[PDB]
Amino acid sequence: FLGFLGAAGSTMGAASMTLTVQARNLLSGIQQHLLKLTVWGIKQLQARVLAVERYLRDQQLLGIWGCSGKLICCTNVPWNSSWSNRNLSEIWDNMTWLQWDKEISNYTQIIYGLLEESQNQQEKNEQDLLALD
Amino acid sequence: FLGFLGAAGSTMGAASMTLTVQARNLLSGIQQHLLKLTVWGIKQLQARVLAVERYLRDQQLLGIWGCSGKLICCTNVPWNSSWSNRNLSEIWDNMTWLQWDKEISNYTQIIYGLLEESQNQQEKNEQDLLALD
Amino acid sequence: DIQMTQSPSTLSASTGDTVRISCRASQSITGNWVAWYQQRPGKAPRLLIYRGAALLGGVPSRFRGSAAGTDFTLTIGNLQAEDFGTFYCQQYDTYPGTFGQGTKVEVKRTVAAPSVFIFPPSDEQLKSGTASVVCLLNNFYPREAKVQWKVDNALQSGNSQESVTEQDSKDSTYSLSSTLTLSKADYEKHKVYACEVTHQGLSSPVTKSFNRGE
Amino acid sequence: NLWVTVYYGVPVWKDAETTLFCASDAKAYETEKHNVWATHACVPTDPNPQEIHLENVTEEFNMWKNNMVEQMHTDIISLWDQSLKPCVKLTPLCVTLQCTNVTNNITDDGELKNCSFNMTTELRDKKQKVYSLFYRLDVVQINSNKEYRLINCNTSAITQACPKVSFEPIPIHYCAPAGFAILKCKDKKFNGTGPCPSVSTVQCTHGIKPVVSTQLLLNGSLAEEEVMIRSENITNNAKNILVQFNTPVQINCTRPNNNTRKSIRIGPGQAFYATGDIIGDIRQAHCNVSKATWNETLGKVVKQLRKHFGNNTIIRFANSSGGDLEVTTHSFNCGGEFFYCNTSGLFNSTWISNNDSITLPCRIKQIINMWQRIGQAMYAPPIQGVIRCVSNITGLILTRDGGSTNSTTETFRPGGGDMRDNWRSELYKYKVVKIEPLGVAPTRCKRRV
Amino acid sequence: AILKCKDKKFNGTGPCPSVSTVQCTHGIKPVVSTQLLLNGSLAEEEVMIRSENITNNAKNILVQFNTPVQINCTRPNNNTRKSIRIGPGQAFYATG
Amino acid sequence: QIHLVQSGTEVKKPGSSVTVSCKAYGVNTFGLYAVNWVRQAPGQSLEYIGQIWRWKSSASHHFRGRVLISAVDLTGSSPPISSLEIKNLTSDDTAVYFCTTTSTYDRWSGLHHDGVMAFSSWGQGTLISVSAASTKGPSVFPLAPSSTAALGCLVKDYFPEPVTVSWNSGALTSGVHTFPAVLQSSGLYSLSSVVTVPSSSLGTQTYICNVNHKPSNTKVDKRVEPK
Ligand SMILES: *[C@@H]1O[C@H](CO)[C@@H](O[C@@H]2O[C@H](CO)[C@@H](O[C@@H]3O[C@H](CO[C@H]4O[C@H](CO[C@H]5O[C@H](CO)[C@@H](O)[C@H](O)[C@@H]5O)[C@@H](O)[C@H](O)[C@@H]4O)[C@@H](O)[C@H](O[C@H]4O[C@H](CO)[C@@H](O)[C@H](O)[C@@H]4O[C@H]4O[C@H](CO)[C@@H](O)[C@H](O)[C@@H]4O)[C@@H]3O)[C@H](O)[C@H]2NC(C)=O)[C@H](O)[C@H]1NC(C)=O
Ligand SMILES: *[C@@H]1O[C@H](CO)[C@@H](O[C@@H]2O[C@H](CO)[C@@H](O[C@@H]3O[C@H](CO[C@H]4O[C@H](CO)[C@@H](O)[C@H](O)[C@@H]4O)[C@@H](O)[C@H](O[C@H]4O[C@H](CO)[C@@H](O)[C@H](O)[C@@H]4O)[C@@H]3O)[C@H](O)[C@H]2NC(C)=O)[C@H](O)[C@H]1NC(C)=O
Ligand SMILES: *[C@@H]1O[C@H](CO)[C@@H](O[C@@H]2O[C@H](CO)[C@@H](O[C@@H]3O[C@H](CO[C@H]4O[C@H](CO)[C@@H](O)[C@H](O[C@H]5O[C@H](CO)[C@@H](O)[C@H](O)[C@@H]5O)[C@@H]4O)[C@@H](O)[C@H](O)[C@@H]3O)[C@H](O)[C@H]2NC(C)=O)[C@H](O)[C@H]1NC(C)=O
Ligand SMILES: *[C@@H]1O[C@H](CO)[C@@H](O[C@@H]2O[C@H](CO)[C@@H](O[C@@H]3O[C@H](CO)[C@@H](O)[C@H](O[C@H]4O[C@H](CO)[C@@H](O)[C@H](O)[C@@H]4O)[C@@H]3O)[C@H](O)[C@H]2NC(C)=O)[C@H](O)[C@H]1NC(C)=O
Ligand SMILES: *[C@@H]1O[C@H](CO)[C@@H](O[C@@H]2O[C@H](CO)[C@@H](O[C@@H]3O[C@H](CO[C@H]4O[C@H](CO)[C@@H](O)[C@H](O)[C@@H]4O)[C@@H](O)[C@H](O)[C@@H]3O)[C@H](O)[C@H]2NC(C)=O)[C@H](O)[C@H]1NC(C)=O
Ligand SMILES: *[C@@H]1O[C@H](CO)[C@@H](O[C@@H]2O[C@H](CO)[C@@H](O[C@@H]3O[C@H](CO[C@H]4O[C@H](CO)[C@@H](O)[C@H](O)[C@@H]4O)[C@@H](O)[C@H](O)[C@@H]3O)[C@H](O)[C@H]2NC(C)=O)[C@H](O)[C@H]1NC(C)=O
Ligand SMILES: *[C@@H]1O[C@H](CO)[C@@H](O[C@@H]2O[C@H](CO)[C@@H](O[C@@H]3O[C@H](CO)[C@@H](O)[C@H](O)[C@@H]3O)[C@H](O)[C@H]2NC(C)=O)[C@H](O)[C@H]1NC(C)=O
Ligand SMILES: *[C@@H]1O[C@H](CO)[C@@H](O[C@@H]2O[C@H](CO)[C@@H](O)[C@H](O)[C@H]2NC(C)=O)[C@H](O)[C@H]1NC(C)=O
Ligand SMILES: *[C@@H]1O[C@H](CO)[C@@H](O[C@@H]2O[C@H](CO)[C@@H](O)[C@H](O)[C@H]2NC(C)=O)[C@H](O)[C@H]1NC(C)=O
Ligand SMILES: *[C@@H]1O[C@H](CO)[C@@H](O[C@@H]2O[C@H](CO)[C@@H](O)[C@H](O)[C@H]2NC(C)=O)[C@H](O)[C@H]1NC(C)=O
Ligand SMILES: *[C@@H]1O[C@H](CO)[C@@H](O[C@@H]2O[C@H](CO)[C@@H](O)[C@H](O)[C@H]2NC(C)=O)[C@H](O)[C@H]1NC(C)=O
Ligand SMILES: *[C@@H]1O[C@H](CO)[C@@H](O[C@@H]2O[C@H](CO)[C@@H](O)[C@H](O)[C@H]2NC(C)=O)[C@H](O)[C@H]1NC(C)=O
Ligand SMILES: *[C@@H]1O[C@H](CO)[C@@H](O[C@@H]2O[C@H](CO)[C@@H](O)[C@H](O)[C@H]2NC(C)=O)[C@H](O)[C@H]1NC(C)=O
Ligand SMILES: *[C@@H]1O[C@H](CO)[C@@H](O)[C@H](O)[C@H]1NC(C)=O
Ligand SMILES: *[C@@H]1O[C@H](CO)[C@@H](O)[C@H](O)[C@H]1NC(C)=O
Ligand SMILES: *[C@@H]1O[C@H](CO)[C@@H](O)[C@H](O)[C@H]1NC(C)=O
Ligand SMILES: *[C@@H]1O[C@H](CO)[C@@H](O)[C@H](O)[C@H]1NC(C)=O
Ligand SMILES: *[C@@H]1O[C@H](CO)[C@@H](O)[C@H](O)[C@H]1NC(C)=O
Repeated sequence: FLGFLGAAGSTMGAASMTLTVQARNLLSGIQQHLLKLTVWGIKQLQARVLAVERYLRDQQLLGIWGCSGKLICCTNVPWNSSWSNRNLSEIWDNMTWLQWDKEISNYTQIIYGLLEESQNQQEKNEQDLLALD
Repeated sequence: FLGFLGAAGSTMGAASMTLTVQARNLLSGIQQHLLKLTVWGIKQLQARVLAVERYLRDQQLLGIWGCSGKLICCTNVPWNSSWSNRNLSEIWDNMTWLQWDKEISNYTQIIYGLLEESQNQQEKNEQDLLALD
Repeated sequence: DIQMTQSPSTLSASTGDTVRISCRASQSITGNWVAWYQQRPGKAPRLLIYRGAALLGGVPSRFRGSAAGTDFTLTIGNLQAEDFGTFYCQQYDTYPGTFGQGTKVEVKRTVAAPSVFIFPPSDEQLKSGTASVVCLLNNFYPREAKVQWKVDNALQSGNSQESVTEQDSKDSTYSLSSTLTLSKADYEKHKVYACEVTHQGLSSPVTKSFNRGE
Repeated sequence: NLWVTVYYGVPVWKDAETTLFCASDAKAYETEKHNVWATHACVPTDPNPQEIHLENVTEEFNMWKNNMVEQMHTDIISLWDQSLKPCVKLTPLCVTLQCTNVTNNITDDGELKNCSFNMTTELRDKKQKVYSLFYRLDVVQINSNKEYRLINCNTSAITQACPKVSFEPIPIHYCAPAGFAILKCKDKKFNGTGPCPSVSTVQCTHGIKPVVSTQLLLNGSLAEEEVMIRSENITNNAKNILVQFNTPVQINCTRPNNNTRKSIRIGPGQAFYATGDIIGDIRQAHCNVSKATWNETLGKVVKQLRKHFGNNTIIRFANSSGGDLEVTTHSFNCGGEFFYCNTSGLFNSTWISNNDSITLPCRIKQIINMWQRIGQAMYAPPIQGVIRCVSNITGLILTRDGGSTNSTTETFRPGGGDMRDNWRSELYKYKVVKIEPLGVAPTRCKRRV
Repeated sequence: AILKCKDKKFNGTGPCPSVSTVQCTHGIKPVVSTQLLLNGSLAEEEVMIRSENITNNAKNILVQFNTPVQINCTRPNNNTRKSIRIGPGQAFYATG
Repeated sequence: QIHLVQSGTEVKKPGSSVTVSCKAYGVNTFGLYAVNWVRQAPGQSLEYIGQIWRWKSSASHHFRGRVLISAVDLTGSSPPISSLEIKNLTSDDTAVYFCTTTSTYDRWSGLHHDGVMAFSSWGQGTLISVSAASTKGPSVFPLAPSSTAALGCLVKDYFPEPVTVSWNSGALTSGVHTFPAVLQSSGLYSLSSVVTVPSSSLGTQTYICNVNHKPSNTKVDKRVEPK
């Protein structure tokens, strides 16, 4: 297997044919008569709350989107070539995360804005109007 | 923009072309060495638990339905004209929430019952039988 | 290699002004891998801005940069005395990192006519076997000025050299030295030596001269 | 042509900070001892330390930037506080004392003061004169026969440990909250800084003991092929030097005095277990290290010195210069008693170009206010019997003195007192990351209508 | 959500057209003062007359200030700080 | 704090080699900082020579194989140091050479882009002069006034740079313009230093310039009597 993060030193083609094993990792963790004054489980269950709330902000994204699961999803959102100018060989053959992550931070801003705009505009509205027959 | 609840003094047409900005509002909120006896975060994180559990009863609805997101959704559930007798001009032009909410409390009861009945009857069963080929 | 073409080469401004220096690349730099540097004469450059909009810790807020496609612009509002100097844009998108030609930022001053002086060669210099003629231009603005040497009323080129001070902090004027060098035997043969100066501050070319002997 | 596509679960990670959690073995809870010292409400250890080696990962590291050295430091001393709260307090004990020098043997001749004193008892209306034998380190005199109270009786309150708990450092795996990960530098030689190709990810750590020792390492992890030279700034002289052992060093620290305990009633519900009779003779605590293994240790260490600091110089050893008793001694528990060993003979050597155990005197002290959190001193109730604890030495903590010459000689001296070098020496090569699963790739694929 | 009545004159009761929503409030001080207000919020154009039941006499009257009022409350006595030992760990800082 | 101190100025003849040192004080290690060597030709733009990052030496194609850039980590005796060695000097190599330190611990810094980076720390500078000429004291000649007027000194045929010029042992500082050096066809340096003073004070006060050249250890005092 690849196990956990086994697609690390790879390219997003060979990584993209994987990573549901990596995706199924939010919870893997899961004596009350001695003196009953504990401190550990407060912060431990607190961390369980923080991890679940993190995953539900993630499901807030994976909910309100055009990408309700859809473990990976294609779009109808276009691409300006002024944004990047590489080839599918140049990325899918060898370019995987780093400055790719910096660019998709720029279009985390811009393109997540385009997820909101593409979602609002006519992914639902024209769906209603064509649905209303 | 309209911001938060900017479609308040509107009609459900112009409101209905909005409100994903209103919909993305469940979490917007997000010093341990002084004496380490706190009381605030117990009730604060308690309120985070109550708000998340509220939203997951909401996703219990938005899950088990014919309206898995589908941010807004049309149906196959009919309408008795004995229930209400207005026009799409009379509602979509000027009638937005109040006694509309009282009527859809009556058909919160009746019509949420029809969501359960319409969901059970042949939205899945006939889908299985036509699916079984 | 990336070719960084900087612009303008020289600009004049005053304190409190808002000034903009542009820098174009041969290719388009998407990642915004461009830095800006300030270098006062003699001392080492300072890194002011990296990656376009990023200010380095300690650089004043009035320095801000903008990056779109191939063009890049460094903007200095509320120009301060400490800000005057030379500025360089540097790309680091492709190996190797390349800098621009640079942009000089001079002080504004009212245009100033140059004080012209001519100096014949020292008699002691003649006993060494060489003769040097110097024409002095002092306290003038702006820095664009041309000197030619006229010996026996004939043009002379290829043997004159020039040296220029940096702008005076107090008056915002410049000063220039034109040194004309030639052999000892030729000097005695030439009849007369003249310096004609063409500058904006002078209504017509000012010529100051001397004949051998005084 | 082009559109975009959205991907989930992509290998994108940055660093972050959080609180980890423990993983104790369930075998130690069979010896629960009414909260066996560390483990009270811990997580059972996952028996599968899932370690996935990660190819093509070269991350710059530092063991001096980000850890729960401070956080778990405060967690361990907070456990110390939570132990000190419900157990026996010693508040009416600040009573003047009538003490005499002991007379059994000469190995302590002194230091054992037969201290009689007035006291009350259960019946608030009642009194109780008593005598007990105390080591010189728990008391101090005050200025007929000399009187002696207690050094904390003008500074801080005193509690003794409730005798049900243990004092054992427990092998506890430290696991990460999910959505995060722990990484590992699996090389042979790693001074704590720089990159690392040998990258593996583990959900947890290995089983890690809360060891309390100054100037050395006991029962810690062992180094690879060479003893390492780990520090932060060897150009600085204020930094300590961590030398993890290739080969562990045997030591036999003994309390060779069989003793007795006197439980005296200060109650109701209160009581104090004082020192009974020393059954037998009078000896001192001491430890034994074989001289040849010590010589090979010093030789291998000084070879690493001429690998790391210079190549050709003089390396001469002096002891600790002075200061606190915990600073001057390798200071550490032996089961329930805290040996403060005179490590003066172990720092007497000189290195320029090229069957016996070594026995050093050790001292025991009970009234302790460790980590200098002044306001609460801890008292150790006495233990009967000859105590023999077999520990094995697992590293070094040393100081670089001021040079002040032209590389003539180098005098290196003991140090410590922070315990954060024990934290970092037992907690390097591990790190905490946050995980980002979201990816967006533009291509020419398009959804339908 | 938290709502806000952004009018000028508002005695605390009645409707309000000037409605804004805020996620939070402004920065609010736990002020301990009787009979007045110190460092509180300031009113609009007029000082308001705020109460619940002015027909009742048991109700108090809240008058928020258009204009704040300067005051110079001084403890004009330089004093000494003593510390006597009641311990261990206890002690009492008495008046010097 | 981190600065960076480089070796002293060196004069070298064509075809020779040279190694410039750079002590990095304040730098914790070259595992968390990268070293870039850049030269600036006289009155010119800057040019990348090479770097050393992750203990990997490298050089630009123009300087590729002609230069060797080594560095050594921190020691208890001395801070970490990098060295720039340049073989087979030519006159086109006469330039100032700079040390560069940029933190490399964070991947997202935006200071560095996969080894190609901007330059966060800089050094004083090392003047590397390459010329076939040898050291030579300056011949100083007077620029005499004649006919407010101006006078000066002519410092000629000195190598290498620099020369310092002062007037009346520092007494006269106002109106003093010492022009930068020009390099002659003879591969020698030469400049002039002039003064503007009221002509009315030409016969009253005496004017002397003080030239000092430490490379040749030469110091001349020339009287500028008017003609
Ligand atoms: C670095 O690591 C090394 C390796 O871990 C450390 O070396 C350890 O050092 C410990 C002290 O520092 C020492 O701890 C003592 O262990 C004793 C043995 O306990 C075990 O066995 C007993 C009973 O078995 C005995 O008899 C059988 C049969 O003959 C033999 O086979 C055994 O070997 C034993 O001789 C079990 O009950 C235990 O559960 C263990 O399995 C303990 O006896 C001792 O605890 C005693 O004192 C405690 C404090 O008073 C008390 O709470 C506890 O109940 C014990 O009391 C004994 O005596 C009283 C007398 O009144 C009696 O009432 C009790 O019934 C009981 O007999 C310590 O726990 C470790 O043994 C030693 N080795 C190992 C492998 O861990 C080293 O210290 C460490 N370095 C540092 C700095 O820590
Ligand atoms: C593509 O995307 C990357 C990241 O998405 C963008 O790079 C960002 O560029 C912006 C430009 O403004 C950077 O913003 C500035 O960052 C400076 C560095 O921040 C560090 O230090 C500060 C101060 O200690 C810390 O607070 C911070 O956490 C960092 O450690 C800041 O110093 C700047 O803040 C200063 O000015 C602001 C002005 O509003 C003041 O309010 C502040 O008080 C302060 O004085 C400023 O935040 C940003 O950091 C860059 N991010 C990264 C990761 O590099 C690219 O620009 C973007 N390109 C395009 C085309 O989209
Ligand atoms: C009793 O004291 C209070 C407190 O001063 C007086 O109430 C008024 O308070 C408001 C703010 O609550 C002040 O009005 C405006 O304040 C704006 C906020 O400015 C603060 O924060 C700015 C950003 O950090 C900062 O620049 C600014 O500094 C300004 O005031 C400083 C002194 O407080 C001064 O040192 C600075 O130079 C600068 O002037 C503030 O910290 C601000 O942006 C507006 O310009 C404006 O100041 C009022 O000035 C206060 N006064 C009045 C008369 O309204 C209250 O009135 C006092 N009552 C009496 C009777 O004295
Ligand atoms: C902490 O540990 C790291 C890893 O052990 C260690 O970094 C190592 O430093 C040495 C030297 O500082 C590096 O060795 C280099 O190897 C290359 C490849 O052959 C050589 O070209 C280098 O030679 C240069 O430096 C020599 C030093 O005398 C010069 O003589 C020579 O002219 C060149 O300048 C050099 O030998 C080694 O690669 C690194 N390893 C890593 C992973 O970086 C670091 O020094 C340790 N720090 C402390 C304080 O212990
Ligand atoms: C690790 O410990 C090292 C010391 O053991 C620390 O090195 C010191 O770092 C500081 C700044 O962090 C430097 O201070 C600067 O020094 C430079 C260079 O000037 C030096 O040399 C001149 C000429 O002889 C001398 O006059 C100065 O006093 C300096 O000795 C100055 O330009 C700066 O203004 C500033 O003073 C120390 O010089 C430097 N000392 C040594 C011996 O390296 C190092 O910082 C520590 N690392 C960390 C992370 O703390
Ligand atoms: C750590 O090292 C310490 C120093 O080596 C050890 O101390 C030793 O402890 C033992 C007991 O454990 C003592 O042995 C005693 O020796 C005296 C004298 O015996 C000698 O003379 C008699 C009579 O002629 C003869 O029979 C013996 O063989 C000896 O020649 C005896 O009277 C006692 O009964 C007892 O045997 C050692 O004296 C003492 N010192 C030394 C230098 O050996 C300590 O035990 C070590 N601890 C561990 C855990 O290793
Ligand atoms: C001090 O004690 C520790 C713990 O005993 C020694 O560390 C090493 O521990 C491992 C794991 O327990 C031992 O490996 C195996 O131990 C089992 C059971 O003891 C045994 O059946 C196997 O044959 C194997 O020995 C290992 O022996 C032990 N020693 C070494 C050298 O790796 C530590 O070494 C001790 N130090 C000294 C100086 O005695
Ligand atoms: C780690 O990266 C290296 C490349 O840097 C990968 O090595 C390649 O492996 C494939 C398959 O074996 C070969 O076809 C290539 O020729 C190799 N290239 C090089 C430069 O070695 C390596 O596979 C990566 N590791 C993993 C687990 O994917
Ligand atoms: C608030 O409600 C008023 C009506 O009560 C809206 O006013 C209407 O605005 C539209 C667009 O400007 C006009 O065509 C109508 O003629 C207006 N009607 C009246 C009666 O004034 C107003 O737009 C609402 N505001 C918001 C934000 O919804
Ligand atoms: C520390 O003490 C242990 C015993 O407590 C010693 O171990 C013995 O060593 C001898 C050889 O010297 C062996 O024959 C025995 O079998 C060992 N016994 C046990 C129980 O381990 C050890 O040598 C002592 N080490 C030092 C440095 O004193
Ligand atoms: C370090 O070792 C020396 C030698 O053992 C210690 O004791 C000194 O011994 C000489 C012997 O005459 C005395 O003159 C000194 O006064 C002693 N020093 C002190 C401070 O008393 C020294 O104590 C040792 N240091 C430690 C911490 O043990
Ligand atoms: C190291 O310790 C030895 C003793 O363990 C010291 O050597 C003694 O030195 C004194 C004079 O200083 C002599 O009178 C003794 O005869 C020596 N004894 C032995 C056994 O050699 C030595 O001085 C110590 N060295 C240091 C630096 O402390
Ligand atoms: C301390 O020594 C005493 C005596 O040497 C040991 O206690 C004796 O134990 C035996 C049984 O083993 C009893 O029969 C005796 O009555 C005891 N005598 C005394 C005086 O107590 C004792 O075991 C040693 N202490 C410990 C804790 O082991
Ligand atoms: C990409 O195209 C859109 C539409 O023309 C435009 O608004 C945007 O500015 C372009 N991107 C950039 C970086 O200019
Ligand atoms: C609407 O029609 C259904 C079927 O006739 C009937 O059961 C229901 O009661 C009607 N609604 C009302 C309000 O009567
Ligand atoms: C023991 O006590 C006596 C009486 O005070 C004293 O004279 C003697 O010095 C003491 N011995 C020691 C070692 O303190
Ligand atoms: C260590 O042993 C060697 C012989 O193997 C000896 O030469 C050396 O002096 C010894 N060192 C010490 C400090 O005893
Ligand atoms: C030290 O010198 C010795 C003998 O020349 C040599 O074997 C060794 O490799 C050198 N070590 C270093 C670090 O230079």
